[PDB]
Amino acid sequence: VAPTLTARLYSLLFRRTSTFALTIVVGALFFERAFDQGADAIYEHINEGKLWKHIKHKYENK
Amino acid sequence: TATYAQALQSVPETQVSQLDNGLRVASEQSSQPTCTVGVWIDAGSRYESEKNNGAGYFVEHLAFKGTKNRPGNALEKEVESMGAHLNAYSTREHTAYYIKALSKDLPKAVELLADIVQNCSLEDSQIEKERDVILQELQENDTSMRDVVFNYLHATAFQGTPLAQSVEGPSENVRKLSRADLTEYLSRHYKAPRMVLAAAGGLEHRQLLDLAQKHFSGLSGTYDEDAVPTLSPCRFTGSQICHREDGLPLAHVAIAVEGPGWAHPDNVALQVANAIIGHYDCTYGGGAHLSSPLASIAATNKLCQSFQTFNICYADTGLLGAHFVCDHMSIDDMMFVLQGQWMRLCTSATESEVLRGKNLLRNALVSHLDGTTPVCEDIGRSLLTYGRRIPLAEWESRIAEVDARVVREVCSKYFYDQCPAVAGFGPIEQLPDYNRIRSGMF
Amino acid sequence: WLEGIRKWYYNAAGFNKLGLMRDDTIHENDDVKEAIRRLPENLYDDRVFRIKRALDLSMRQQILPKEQWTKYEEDKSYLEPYLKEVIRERKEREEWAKK
Amino acid sequence: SHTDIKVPDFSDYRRPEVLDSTKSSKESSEARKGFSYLVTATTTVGVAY
Amino acid sequence: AAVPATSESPVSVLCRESLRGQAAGRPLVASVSLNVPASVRY
Amino acid sequence: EVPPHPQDLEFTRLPNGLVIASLENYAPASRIGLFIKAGSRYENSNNLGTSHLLRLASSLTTKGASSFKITRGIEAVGGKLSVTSTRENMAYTVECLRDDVDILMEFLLNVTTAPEFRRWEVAALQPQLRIDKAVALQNPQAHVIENLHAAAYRNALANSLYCPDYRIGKVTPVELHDYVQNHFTSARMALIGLGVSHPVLKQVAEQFLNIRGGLGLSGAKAKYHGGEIREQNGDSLVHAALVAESAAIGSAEANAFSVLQHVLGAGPHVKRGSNATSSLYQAVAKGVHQPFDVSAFNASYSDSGLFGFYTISQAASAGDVIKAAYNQVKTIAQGNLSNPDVQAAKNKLKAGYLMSVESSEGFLDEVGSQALAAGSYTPPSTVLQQIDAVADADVINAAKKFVSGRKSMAASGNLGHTPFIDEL
Amino acid sequence: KAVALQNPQAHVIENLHAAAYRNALANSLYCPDYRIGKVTPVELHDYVQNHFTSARMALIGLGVSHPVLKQVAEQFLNIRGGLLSGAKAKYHGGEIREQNGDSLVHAALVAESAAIGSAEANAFSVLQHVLGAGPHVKRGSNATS
Ligand SMILES: CCCCCCO[C@@H]1O[C@H](CO)[C@@H](O)[C@H](O)[C@H]1O
Ligand SMILES: CCCCCCO[C@@H]1O[C@H](CO)[C@@H](O)[C@H](O)[C@H]1O
Repeated sequence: VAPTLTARLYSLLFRRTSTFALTIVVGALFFERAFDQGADAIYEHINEGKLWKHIKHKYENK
Repeated sequence: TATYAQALQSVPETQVSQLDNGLRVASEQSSQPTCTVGVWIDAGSRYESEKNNGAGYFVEHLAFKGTKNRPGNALEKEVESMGAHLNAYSTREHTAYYIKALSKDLPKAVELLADIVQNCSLEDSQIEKERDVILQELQENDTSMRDVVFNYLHATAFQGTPLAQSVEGPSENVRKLSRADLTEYLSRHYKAPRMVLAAAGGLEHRQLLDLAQKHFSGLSGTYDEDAVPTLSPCRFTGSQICHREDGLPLAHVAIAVEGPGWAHPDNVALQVANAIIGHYDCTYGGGAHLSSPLASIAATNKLCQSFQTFNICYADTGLLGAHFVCDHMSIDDMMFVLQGQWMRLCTSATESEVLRGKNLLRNALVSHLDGTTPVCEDIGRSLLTYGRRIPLAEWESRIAEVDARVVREVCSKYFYDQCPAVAGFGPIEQLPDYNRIRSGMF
Repeated sequence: WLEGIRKWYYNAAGFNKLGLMRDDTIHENDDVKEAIRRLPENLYDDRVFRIKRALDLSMRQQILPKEQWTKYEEDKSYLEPYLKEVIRERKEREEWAKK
Repeated sequence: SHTDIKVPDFSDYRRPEVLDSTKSSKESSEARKGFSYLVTATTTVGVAY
Repeated sequence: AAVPATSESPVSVLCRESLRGQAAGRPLVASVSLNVPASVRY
Repeated sequence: EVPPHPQDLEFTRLPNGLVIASLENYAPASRIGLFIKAGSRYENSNNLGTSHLLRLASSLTTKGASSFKITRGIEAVGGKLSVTSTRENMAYTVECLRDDVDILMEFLLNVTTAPEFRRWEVAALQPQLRIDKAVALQNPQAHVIENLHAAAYRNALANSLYCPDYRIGKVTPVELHDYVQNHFTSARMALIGLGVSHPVLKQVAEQFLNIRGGLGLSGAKAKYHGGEIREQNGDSLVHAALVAESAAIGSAEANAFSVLQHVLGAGPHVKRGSNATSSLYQAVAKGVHQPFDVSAFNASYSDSGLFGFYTISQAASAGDVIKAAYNQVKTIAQGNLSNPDVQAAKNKLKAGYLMSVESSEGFLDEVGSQALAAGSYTPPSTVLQQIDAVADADVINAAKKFVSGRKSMAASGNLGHTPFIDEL
Repeated sequence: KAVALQNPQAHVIENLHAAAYRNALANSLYCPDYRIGKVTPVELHDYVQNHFTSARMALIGLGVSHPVLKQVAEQFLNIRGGLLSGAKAKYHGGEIREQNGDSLVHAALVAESAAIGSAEANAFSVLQHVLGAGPHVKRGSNATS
C-alpha cells in the first residue's frame, strides 16, 4: 500500500497539464535562485580574494 | 399504466441451485412454450498452453459428432427430429453448448447435453476429419480482416500471456493435437465446479434441478491436487502490431487501452462512454445528424466505412477501445477524431451527452435480453463471471449513478495518458506512428 | 407613405438599372449559399444570367434601357422561402448544441 | 494461418517492472510515466532558465 | 440504436461446415436503419 | 421465477380499416411497428426502385420534424427507427424504453404520414441507393433470389427490393409522394405494439392515423410465368435456385408446402452437423463428395408462392448437385415418404414457428404480417393444430405440383456445368 | 465495351444470342465485366495457340500477287496443334429482358433457322427480304417491306 516517488510526482504534478505547467513555473523560479546562487558561490570560491567584492572593503567607507 | 422503473421490478428473479458435485443450476422462468438450455464452462484458450492451444476449439468440433450412448449421427438425428437446435461457441475464457427446444422437450434436452458433456466419443477417425475442417476454417478466418485484426490486438496487448493466444490455435497445433491431448484437456477443465447448467423459458427451476440431479450427478467434481486449473494475471503491454498488406482494399485498425475486468463497477460508466462515441457504418441513415461527433464527422467527411467501440472483458483485464475500417488515405483522420473524442470525454463529457449514453445503454441492455437464448446465455455467463445474475433493477441503479463527473473520472482513469495496444491490417502506410498515437492519449 | 419613399429608394439604390432583382444583390454568407443551392433549376439559371448581365454592364459602366429596369412593383423575393428554412434549420441545430 | 503470428519476445528491452507476464503492469505505470515526465519537466525548467 | 449490427457493412467459405446454412430457404427482407447497419435476410 | 400476465393480445379494427394490436408484456422497453402494404410489388415499370428509396428516406424532413430533429431526438432517448421491406410489405418500427413511446410515436407518425420529400434532400439521398444495394448484393443469395423472382413472375412479385441501377439518381419527389399517397392508406395498414398499453396505442391511432382511400391503390395479381436468369460471374461456387409456383399464404396448400420444405430440409439444426434428417442434403451427399449445401426454398405471398430448393456447390459439381436434389423431390412425388419423416418435419416446423415468435422482433413481425394478410390473429395454438392437420398425401401432392409445374430458375457463378431447366 | 454498348442494338443482339444458345454462339463479342482486369497472359497465349492454326486460317489478298501470299503462308503460316474444332452450338431458346427506361424499346424475336451454306439458308435470306431488311430510299415509306 505505497506509491514510489515518481508515481507520486506523476499523480499530483505531471498528469494534469495545468498542474504540470505550474510545476515547471514554480520549478523555474526556485531553480533559478538556487542555481544562480550556487553557481556564483562556486565561482567566487574558485576565485577567492581576486574579485572586487573580495577586496572592496579595503577601499570603501565612501 | 406502468413506468420503465416498474417493468424492471416485474422481471422474474433468476433461480440458482447447486448440485453435490459443485455444478450450478440456474434458470429464469417465462411463459414461452420454447426454451433454451445449455452448459457454460470456465474453459477457453486462456487455460491452454502453447502446447495444446486449440484443444478447446477442437473439442467443440467433436462435441456433436457422437457420444458413447448415441454414436455417430444418432445425437444429431435426435436433436433434429424433435425440431431442436444445438449450437456451441468458444471464446478465450468460456465455452458453451446449448439447445433451443420446445419447453416440453426440456427432459430430452437436459439429457442430450449431459450426454454430450460427459460421454463424447472423440473417435479417432472423426478427429482426423475435424483436423481438416479446422485447417479449412483457419484459411477462411484469414479472409476476415475483422477477425484477423482482433486476434492481432490480443496477440500484442497480451503478448507473453495465455490471453495472447487465439481460440483456434496455431495451424501446427491443429495438425498435431491428439486424442490424448484432447482427453487431457477435457478431463482437466470439464469439471462440475466449472460448469453452469442454465435455462430460460417455459420451465420451472425445480424441474431443471430435478433433471440436473438425474443427469449431471456423475460429473466429476475434482481433478487431482495440481489439476485444478487456475488463471494467473495477464500483463497488458502498450504496443503495436502492423501487418502491411497494400493488396487489400480497406484498412482495419483496432486500438485499445487495458480495461478493468468483468467484475469491476467501472464497466458501467465505460459502457456509457462507449455508447456516447458509438458505432457506425456506411448504411446508417442518420449520416451528418448522428449524435456521436465521430459518427457525424465520419459520415459527412466519408472518413470510414464503419467503426465500433468495444469493451472486451476478461477475468482481471480487458480491451477497451475501438475498431474501424477505412480507405488507406483516411487512417490518420479517423485516429485523430477517435482519440479527440476519448480526450473530450475525459475532460469535458457534458450531462446531456452522458444522459444520451445512459439511455442507449439502457435500451441496449433490455433489447438484448429479448428471447430465451440471450437470457439463457446471460445466466450462464453471469454465474461464471459475477457469480450471480445481476438483475435489470440493479443494472438500472448502476447506470443511474453515472453522471458527467463519473464519466470524466472513469474515462480519465482508463484512457488519459495510458499506453494503448494497436493492431493494423491492410493498406496501413498512413497508420500513425505509435509515438503519435500515444501522444494523442493526452 | 413609407412606400413612396421605398420606391424612391429602390430606384436610388439602382440595382434595377442593371436588371437585377433585390435577392440577386444579397451578400452571400453560408446560409445564403445553401439557400441558393436549394433553388430550383430555372430560378437558379435565371439568377445566374441576371448577375452575368449586370456584371457585364458594370464592366462597360453602362445600364439597361429604362424600359428594362427591374420594377419596384414586380421585384419579389424568390430566395426568401429557401433562406428562411435554411436559417430555421441552423437555429434548431444550435439549440441542440447548447443542450 | 494468421493465428501462427505471435509477437516476438521483447524481454531484452522491457523495463524490469514489466518483465513478469503474470503481473499487471498498471501497478508500475504511474512510476514509469512519472519518471519520463520528471525528465521532461526538468528539461523544460532548464530551458526556461 | 444502442446495439450494433452483428455485421458492419463496407464496400469466404472453404469447407462444407461453413457452407451449411448459406442456402436460402425463405423470401428476402431488406432493412435499413437510422442507428443500426442495414441487413438482408434469406 | 413466476413469469410477469401473461396478458393476451388486444386487437382493434378502426372504422377506417386500420388495425391496432398490442400485447403488454410489462417489458421495460416498447416496440411499435406500422405495417403497410407498400412492398416493391406495388411499383410498376415506371417507378421501379421508389419503395427502395422510400425505405432509405425515413430520416428526411417531415412537416412535424426536421431531418436533424428526427435523428437527434430518437438518439437522445437511445431509441431506434428502422424500415423493413419485403415484396409485399413495409414495416416502420421504433424501439425505446416504455416511458419514451410518446416521443418515438410522434416521429413514427411524422415519417409515415407527413413526409415532405424535399427536392434537395431527396437528391442528396440517391447515392445511398448505390451504397445500400452494393452492400446487399455482396450476398450471392440476394442476387439469386432477386433474379429468381424476376424469372418467375411477369410483374408485381417480379420487382426487386433494390432499386434498378438505371433508376438511381432518377427517383423523384413526386414519385415518392405518389407512392406514399397511393399505398400508405388506412385499410392497408396495421399499428402493432409490444410493451405498451392497447388503450394508448388505440388513442394514438384514432387521433393521428386516418387517411381515406383506405384500400388504396393495390396492384394487379402476380402472374406466374416461369423462366430462367443465368448470371455468369466466375465465382468458384455456383448458387442456384429452382422453383415452381406453389400456393398463396393462408391457404391450406401453403401448409403442405411448409411441411414439404421441412421434409426436404430447411436449414441446419446442429452446428457443423451432417443434417442427418434432411432429405435433400442426404440425397445430394450420397452422390457428391464435393463441398455443397442445399435447402428447400419456400416463399409464400398473398396471391402466389414459390417452392423448390436452393443449392450452393463448386462450379464443376453444379449439375450433379441440382439433379440429385431434384431427383429426391421426384421420389417424394412418387409417394416414397415415411410417416416418421413427415412427423419429424412437423416437429421442425412447429418448433421453428414457436422459436421465431419468442423475441419481440419476430413476434411483432408475425402479428404485423397476419394483421395485413388476413386482418386477424391466429394464435400459435391454432397454427400448430393447422400444421398437424397436414396429411402425408398433401405433402406428396405438393411435391407433385412442384415436379410437374412450369419451373423458374436463377443461378450465378461460373455456369459452365450448370443445367438449364430443360435438362432437368 | 462502353462505346459499343452505347448502341441499344448491341445490348439486344448480345442478349439475343445469350438467350438463344446454351453455349458457343451464346458468348458475347465483349468481355463480361467480371473478367475485365482478369484476362491473363497465359489465357491469351493458350487462346492463340489453340485457335491460330493453319487449318483454321485463310490468307486473303487484294492487289497482291497469289505467288507471294502463297510463299508467305507456306513459310510463316504452317502451324499445327490447335483444337479445327469447337463445341456444336446448341440452340435452346429463352428470353432476356433488360429494363432501362429508355423512351424507346428495342426488341428482337427469333427462332433457329439454318446453317450458312445450306439451301435452307437461301430461303431465309429471301424471306428476310420479303419481310423487309433495311431501307432502300432515304426517308422513304418502305412501300415494299
Ligand atoms: C436625400 C433626400 C431624400 C428625400 C426623400 C425622397 O422622396 C421622394 O422624392 C422624389 C423626387 O423628389 C418623389 O418623386 C417621391 O414621390 C418622393 O417620395
Ligand atoms: C456552408 C454551410 C452548409 C450548410 C448545410 C445545411 O444543410 C441542411 O442541414 C439541415 C439540418 O438542420 C438538414 O435537415 C437539411 O436536410 C440539410 O440540407
